[PDB]
Amino acid sequence: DDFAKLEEQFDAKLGIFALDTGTNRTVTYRPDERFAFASTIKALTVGVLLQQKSIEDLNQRITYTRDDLVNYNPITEKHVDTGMTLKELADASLRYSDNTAQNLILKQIGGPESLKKELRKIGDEVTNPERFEPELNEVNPGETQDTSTARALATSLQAFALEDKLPSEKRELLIDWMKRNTTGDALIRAGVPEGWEVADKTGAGSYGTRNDIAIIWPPKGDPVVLAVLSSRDKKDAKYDDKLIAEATKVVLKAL
Amino acid sequence: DDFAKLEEQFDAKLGIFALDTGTNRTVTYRPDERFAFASTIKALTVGVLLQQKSIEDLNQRITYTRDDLVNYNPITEKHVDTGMTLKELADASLRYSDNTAQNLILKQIGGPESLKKELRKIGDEVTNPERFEPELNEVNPGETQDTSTARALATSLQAFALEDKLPSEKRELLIDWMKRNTTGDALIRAGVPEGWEVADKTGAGSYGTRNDIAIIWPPKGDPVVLAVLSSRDKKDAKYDDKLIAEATKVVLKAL
Ligand code: NA
Ligand code: NA
Repeated sequence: DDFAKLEEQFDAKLGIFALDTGTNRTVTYRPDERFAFASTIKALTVGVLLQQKSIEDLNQRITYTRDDLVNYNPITEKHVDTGMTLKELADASLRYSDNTAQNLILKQIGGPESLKKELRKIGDEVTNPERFEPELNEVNPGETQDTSTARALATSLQAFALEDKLPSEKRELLIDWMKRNTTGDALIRAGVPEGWEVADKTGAGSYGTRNDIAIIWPPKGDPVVLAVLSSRDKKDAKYDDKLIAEATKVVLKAL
Repeated sequence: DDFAKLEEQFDAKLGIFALDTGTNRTVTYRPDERFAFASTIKALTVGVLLQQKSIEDLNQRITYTRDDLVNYNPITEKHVDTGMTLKELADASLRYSDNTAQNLILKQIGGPESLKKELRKIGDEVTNPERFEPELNEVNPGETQDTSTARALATSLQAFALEDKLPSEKRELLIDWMKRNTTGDALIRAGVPEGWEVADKTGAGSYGTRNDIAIIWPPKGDPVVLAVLSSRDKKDAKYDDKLIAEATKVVLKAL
């Protein structure tokens, strides 16, 4: 198997689950092994937000302070004195992986416990959110807090983006934001053939954790749901995006 | 494995594909091996019919003669003088496996050729309908005519009954008919625990081909799509429903 060779090449552990919704053909590799989900959780968080809010509710202006700012706030730190609407916060969270935006949206839906409850409701019995950004990124081997699996993350993404968990109008909003993600050019997007459309959400955490979950659309055909997770054995280890791009190539080849 | 043992005991070949839609967990065994689909095709045919006709169109009365009757017409024979509406015909085809009903419906949708085209349009590139009832049941080893695989049949059933290939209103019509099927008590239904709901369509063909495709709802949880196909080596070989009931038990345990 090619995935094992990639693990050797990049000295990392891989977690993969891909599902061609048109044929029910799958590609898996350690699909049920837990990995810190890191920022990929931002996609599922907006999914839940869209479940509880009407489109007009998203125009609601949210105010916050420099006090509310965490470690990575590309968009939010530029509007502290003006506040941002929920819609703008969802945009910043998904497309720029803005940590404060994720925290503000998390508070809007009830916190991590409420997020977990809502996920259990849609059938996700694996994803275990417990903290806010950025501490959620610090997970030690063996711990299950703030972790999930490639199969669970792909399935929950599929539930919100392709299934009936959300009305079409809201599904479209989520897909549009993710299609326009600015942080994943070197990951799944780098591993698919040209002409293929990608909607993804990246993540990076401790122990060199580097993830990307996506819905990919071949030129002609049904979407493919893909979750590629990875981690290394050193807490301070550095990741290599090439690992995800290569893993994606194998998946495409396989499918 | 358990499936290999069942094949030896019953001197048969098993084709199995099961998918838990809530977790994307699957159970497979020769999922891509071709088997004559036999009467399981009746469920796919109704799916295409509901795609073309409106709920009103279903009341469209269809008239036929004793000439239109084939080898197995439990319902259509007792209605040759008054005709039957498309809805009653779909009912007869799905719940009683009425051969004349299937043929009349096939004609309604344009014949085997149109059915195949329609299936190709929803992503099914495997199912190969070519004939009418009852000839379609006669398939020789090596032929692809009127054959499909467990994976394709399950996926196509899921598309019509669980996916947005049909408006909720029509999906429930199909599910209702299949839930009240009268021909499969000794098959998948005999292999599920108490409290589990089943919507299935049976099939029997030459070479001892005995199939059952279904959607199963556990007491609590998302539906499971399951296709259990089987065949023997001798043209006139007899089938045993116990094989399917037993195979279903393994699938459930695995899930
Ligand atoms: Na980073
Ligand atoms: Na029979």
